[PDB]
Amino acid sequence: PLYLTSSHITPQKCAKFSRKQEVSISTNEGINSAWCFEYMDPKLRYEMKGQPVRSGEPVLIKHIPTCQWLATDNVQYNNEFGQEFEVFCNSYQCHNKTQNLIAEKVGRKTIETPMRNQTNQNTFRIVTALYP
Amino acid sequence: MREIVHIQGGQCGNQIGAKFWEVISDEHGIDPTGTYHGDSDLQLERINVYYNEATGGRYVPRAILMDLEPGTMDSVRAGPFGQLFRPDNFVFGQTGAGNNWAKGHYTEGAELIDSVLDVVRKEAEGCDCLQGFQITHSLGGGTGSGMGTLLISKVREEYPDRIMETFSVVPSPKVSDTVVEPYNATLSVHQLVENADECMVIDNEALYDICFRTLKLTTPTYGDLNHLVSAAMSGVTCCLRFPGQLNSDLRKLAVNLIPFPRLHFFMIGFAPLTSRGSQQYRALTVPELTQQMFDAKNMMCAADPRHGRYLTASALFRGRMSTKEVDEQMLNVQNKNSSYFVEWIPNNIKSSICDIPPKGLKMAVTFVGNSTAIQEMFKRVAEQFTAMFRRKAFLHWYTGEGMDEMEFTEAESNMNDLVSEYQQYQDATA
Amino acid sequence: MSLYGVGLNVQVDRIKTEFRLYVSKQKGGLNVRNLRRIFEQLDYQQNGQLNLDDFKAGLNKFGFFLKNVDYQCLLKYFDVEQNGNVNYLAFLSCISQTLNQRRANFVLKVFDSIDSEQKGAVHPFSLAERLEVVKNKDYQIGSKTREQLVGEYVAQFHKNQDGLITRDEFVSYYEDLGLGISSDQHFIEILQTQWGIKEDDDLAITKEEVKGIVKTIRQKLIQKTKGANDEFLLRKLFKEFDISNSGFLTLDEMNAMLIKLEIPIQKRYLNAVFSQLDRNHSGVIEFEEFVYYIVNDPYP
Amino acid sequence: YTPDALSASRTFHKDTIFEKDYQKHIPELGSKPTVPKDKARPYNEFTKTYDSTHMKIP
Amino acid sequence: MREVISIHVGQGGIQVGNACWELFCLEHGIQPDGQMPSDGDDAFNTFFSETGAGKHVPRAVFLDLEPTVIDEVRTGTYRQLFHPEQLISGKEDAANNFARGHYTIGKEIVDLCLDRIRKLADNCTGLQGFLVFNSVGGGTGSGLGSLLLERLSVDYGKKSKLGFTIYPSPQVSTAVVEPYNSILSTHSLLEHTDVAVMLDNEAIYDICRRNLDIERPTYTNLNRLIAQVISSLTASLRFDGALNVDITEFQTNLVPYPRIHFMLSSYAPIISAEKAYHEQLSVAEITNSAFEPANMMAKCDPRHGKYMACSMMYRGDVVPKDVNASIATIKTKRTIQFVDWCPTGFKVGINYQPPTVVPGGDLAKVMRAVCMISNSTAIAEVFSRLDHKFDLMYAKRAFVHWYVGEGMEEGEFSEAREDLAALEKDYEEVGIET
Amino acid sequence: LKRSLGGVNLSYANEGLVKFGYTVMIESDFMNAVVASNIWDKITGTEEA
Ligand SMILES: Nc1nc2c(ncn2[C@@H]2O[C@H](COP(=O)(O)OP(=O)(O)OP(=O)(O)O)[C@@H](O)[C@H]2O)c(=O)[nH]1
Ligand SMILES: Nc1nc2c(ncn2[C@@H]2O[C@H](COP(=O)(O)OP(=O)(O)O)[C@@H](O)[C@H]2O)c(=O)[nH]1
Ligand SMILES: [Mg+2]
Repeated sequence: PLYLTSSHITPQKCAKFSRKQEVSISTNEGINSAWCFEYMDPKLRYEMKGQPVRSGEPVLIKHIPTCQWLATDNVQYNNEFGQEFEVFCNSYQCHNKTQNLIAEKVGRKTIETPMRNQTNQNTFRIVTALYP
Repeated sequence: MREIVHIQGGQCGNQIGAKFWEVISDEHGIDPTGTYHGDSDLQLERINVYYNEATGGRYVPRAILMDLEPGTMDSVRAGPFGQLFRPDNFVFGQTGAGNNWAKGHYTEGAELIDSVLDVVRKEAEGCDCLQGFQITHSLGGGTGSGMGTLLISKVREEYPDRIMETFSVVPSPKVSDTVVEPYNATLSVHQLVENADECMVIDNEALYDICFRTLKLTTPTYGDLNHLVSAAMSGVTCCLRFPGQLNSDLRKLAVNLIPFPRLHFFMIGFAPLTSRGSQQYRALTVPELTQQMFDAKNMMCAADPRHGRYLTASALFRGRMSTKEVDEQMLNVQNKNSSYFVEWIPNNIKSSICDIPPKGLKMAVTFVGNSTAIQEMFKRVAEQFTAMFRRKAFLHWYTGEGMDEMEFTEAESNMNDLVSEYQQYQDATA
Repeated sequence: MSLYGVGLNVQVDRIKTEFRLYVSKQKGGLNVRNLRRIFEQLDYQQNGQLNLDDFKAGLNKFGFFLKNVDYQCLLKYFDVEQNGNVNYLAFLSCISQTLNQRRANFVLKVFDSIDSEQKGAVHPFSLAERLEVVKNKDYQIGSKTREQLVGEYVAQFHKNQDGLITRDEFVSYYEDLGLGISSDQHFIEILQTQWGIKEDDDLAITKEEVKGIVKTIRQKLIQKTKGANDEFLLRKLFKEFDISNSGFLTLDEMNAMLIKLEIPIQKRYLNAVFSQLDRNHSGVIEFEEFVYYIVNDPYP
Repeated sequence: YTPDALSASRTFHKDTIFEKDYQKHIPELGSKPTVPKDKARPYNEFTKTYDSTHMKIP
Repeated sequence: MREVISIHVGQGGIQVGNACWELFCLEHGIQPDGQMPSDGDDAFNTFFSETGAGKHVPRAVFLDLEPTVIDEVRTGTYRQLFHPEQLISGKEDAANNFARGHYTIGKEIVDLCLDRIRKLADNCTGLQGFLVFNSVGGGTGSGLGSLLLERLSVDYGKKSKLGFTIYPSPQVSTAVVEPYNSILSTHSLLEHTDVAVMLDNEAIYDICRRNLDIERPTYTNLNRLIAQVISSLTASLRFDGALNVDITEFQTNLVPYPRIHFMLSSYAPIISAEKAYHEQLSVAEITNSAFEPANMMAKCDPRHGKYMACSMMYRGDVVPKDVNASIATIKTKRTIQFVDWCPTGFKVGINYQPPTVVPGGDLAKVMRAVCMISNSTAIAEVFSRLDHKFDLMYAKRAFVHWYVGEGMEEGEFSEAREDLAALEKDYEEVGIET
Repeated sequence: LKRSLGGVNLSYANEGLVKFGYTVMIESDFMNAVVASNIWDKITGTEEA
């Protein structure tokens, strides 16, 4: 058995092209395999917890030990099987800053609810079979 | 249980601490939500050093984020591992420092520091048996170099017997981002020399050189430099948190490192550092580690130790390995490099062993050295200070808050006295 | 107290524990199975429901006395159909242990020793011979009306329609008896002295001993040749004897390697470490995985 | 002349389990310790010192 | 009828204690759990006390201000053996400072240590004496060793005390500030220790590299060698032999004057499993190897000085006639010469029990072994080297504030230096012919 | 090539609800492309990835 995992960013081990967090198929059975789904829209991420996941929907994939989301870019790579891109882990949140701490002090928002939008890059689609 | 508490301030301090916490959380196997997910029980037996327990079995770091402007903390809260810090540990103002030591140490710092003093006192009385304090900040910025050092003074007044270390990223003149850098640098070092038990000098050019020429990495970021700094900071306390053949706490390192009270300014280094494309071609052994150890090419400070003499040195080894080869390697490097070691302190090297290596590596080395070559940056900073000060350039900003030229004068006095005694204790002979 | 939410659970759990502790302290004639037989007299119509007064009277007859708050809490928890009547069957379903694996092994081997025919059932008369001969040396083989006379040693069990004693009720009755007896050691003592059978595993390999062994073998390879080496030294034995070149180690092969490298481990400890190393359960070790574990593992 | 077989070429170790006589009297680890036999300094009449009546003499 | 109380203070003391107690347990056949498997009468009373149900509690105590090693002892394979309340742990390490462990922190732990020692000793009514283990160049170990020696010398008085102390190596070392507390501890122990034994590490490193052919030995092998040494010394108290000697007959045949009580120890043979078969292991040749200077576990070269007393103990199947022949050969050879006022100074003991090889160890199975303890005037060289280091350090008052600031006055250094100079004078003075 | 391009059947989904044990496709929408793995290429690491 081979599992898809990731380990925290290190200058010793950074991506060949993206230079960001690695994703690797390894024999490790440790906690690094812990992957979790997340519903796409910012408003309902928290409340969608505990709800069944249905196929064909736009979903987010996040690692537990790092809380990093898996995503891909137009980053070039070469292998046997033609020309292929890169898959890695990174936070593609929108750049503008928001005063989460001061909203905390005032009491308008709580940490579990997100406030920063993430770009379309991070989206992933689960595809099932067409016919039974 | 002999735990230590973390206080960080300023933009640079926040950036360093953010990655230090991520690295330590990764090594201890703590998820960003705070739930333990380690593999062996050794990761949990001494978890109380950095983390406090909460309901649900989760853990919280005992770090205090202190500043005048909420921009940097505002950004860092939204990133990964931003949920570990409990919201009460953030303290900030509404004005900002403006890179002015006067405003960060007399006007805004004085009125704001009550809350941070209250919270640090609360946490310090909360901990069972406090071991020491660690600070991470910058000497070229305003808010850090002023209000952090005022905190240093107050907490030293309140707790005289505890150990205190600071990681000061003193900026260089080759490429500096601030024009009022020497002013607040001199003021900070003068205020810090009488209160800091240990001093940890960090230079950005040194990190750039190491990462470019050793890691061979063409496009690094501040994240990489933060990671090197975090690894170095964690290296000193490894045997404190984990078992080893030779346990050596912070006080032991201090007593074996400082011979005189005012000579407590050290330069550090980490080993091994290799590019990814060269890992397969390098055999990790004690001779290689000790060769990479003492290379002046490897240090994290702009000062060249080859221009001076090593007053004292220390070694933190991580990973299972016997002590014989360590012993003759230390003796061998002392014998062949006797010219670079001051004579009247024979066998001026401390060695300690911890059996838990960093995750992803089998062996590791943390080096901390007190050597007389560190005075070069002192002379260069003093020269820049006097070069601007003869014309009284930018002194109106400082005098706008009641400060006068006297404090500048005795700050220059203290620096001159320090650089003077670092010469006497490099020329003294039996 | 203040049984608002899971206060119910924490308040009934203590009653469970005190019942267990009281039975264990009694340690004698009082058996949990006696409650089951004593409730049917009050049941009358076997509806499975008893009112609070009858429940209290039954408990007091056994000798387990409780406070009024306690009685209300037990009524609230175990009155599932909310008619105001506690289900004694639901009560007795709880407060019953599933039994330790060691005790299960002992009782199963005790049953199998008697059940030589391996039909899964036992004649009640057969148990009587053993139950009596273990207690006397001069009982002599043949009694006049031995069946009925020595059937008093038995019938604490029950028998199926065929009349044979079933293994399930055998283990169930000894489980019920092993509620006041919460001792693995003393329970095994009673069972073995009663059945005249003395056998058990000496011990199971413990994790700290495993750590000690792995630390020893981990240190031993360091002493030889130089620091960078010992990887080639371990690879070189694998080359010496891996004829098929498949890349799979076996139990005997690892035993040989340890014997070459001055490490004579027990067979049992070697099996323990082999089982700890492999998760595939195929009885084969990948050489590279073994090397990575022994040489490159941050954790002890 | 071929040098017989390549298997005939010498090897550092061979499939003989006890390859060298060096390792056949070595102590095997997990063995239970063995109680010593009748070899210790004679001590039988000194028990009337740990006899508790030795003190409180009058 | 004999019991000896072992004390292990400091990280080095605890690490040596672990190894020696493991060897004792293996010698007497106890399992790690402390239970006797069902297997001529014991006589293990010296090291263990029988609770009444099978468990055997060791007669030892562990002291340290750093809880890591003691936690590892309570976590390892010997959790069920040691009595939980006789493993005393402090709060903060002395951090290589003698005054911290002797004046500030050790005061609140010495009372508990004394209470537990009294509670252990009340059981022993045929107590022989005390053995103590400590690294001299360590702060807490040195400070607590000095304090316990001072307290016990007045609490018990005439009870014999033997200290197997680890002096720092001359040319190599771990810390840098070890001379200060080294001379402080030596001055403290001069008038409080009946017997002292050298345990520097570089000499046993040399022994391991030359004999055992181990290129990178670790502290575990060193502790195993020390355990073998102490077992060989103590085996006379629990195994019958032709000649029996007790710890009481040490100050009579090893201490000509009360001021001189420092002795250095040798051991033989040091042979690996791969080495045992090609050696006949004659008693004469193992004795010749034992007297060879490089076979010393201390960097003291006895051919620098005189010999005062020479006590050797044999274990195995040796014969007194070969013993006497080997002694005659030793006296015949000219490279070894004794002091003028000692015509005979040989004290020989014989024990029947052969040494036992430890699983996971590296020593081989042998039928004959010798342990050695001798008095030499050449021992003054290490004290002179420590004096040189202390002069070089105290000339410019380095590190002095680190001792001043926690309550010990500045004058201790002068008196300690004067005392060590007096010891150097005594060592030479006891070496002139009449 | 032949071992890489073998045939396979995706398990069908009932009422469009993913349940443990099925074989499903993972697709990045922003690339509009499906993820695959290259076992033959070996990552630079002591562990095999
Ligand atoms: N022979 C031997 N010496 C040891 C051992 N462990 C430590 N040492 C010696 O002890 C010296 C350092 O002191 P430690 O034992 O580590 O610590 P300590 O004696 O308890 O004193 P502190 O450092 O204040 O805690 C080293 O230079 C070693 O020479 C050991 O296991 N065997
Ligand atoms: N290595 C490193 N240095 C940083 C980072 N961020 C800021 N700095 C240094 O901090 C200096 C500026 O300090 P400043 O922000 O004014 O300090 P402050 O006023 O206390 O917030 C610059 O010279 C940078 O070199 C970082 O992420 N990594
Ligand atoms: Mg210590």
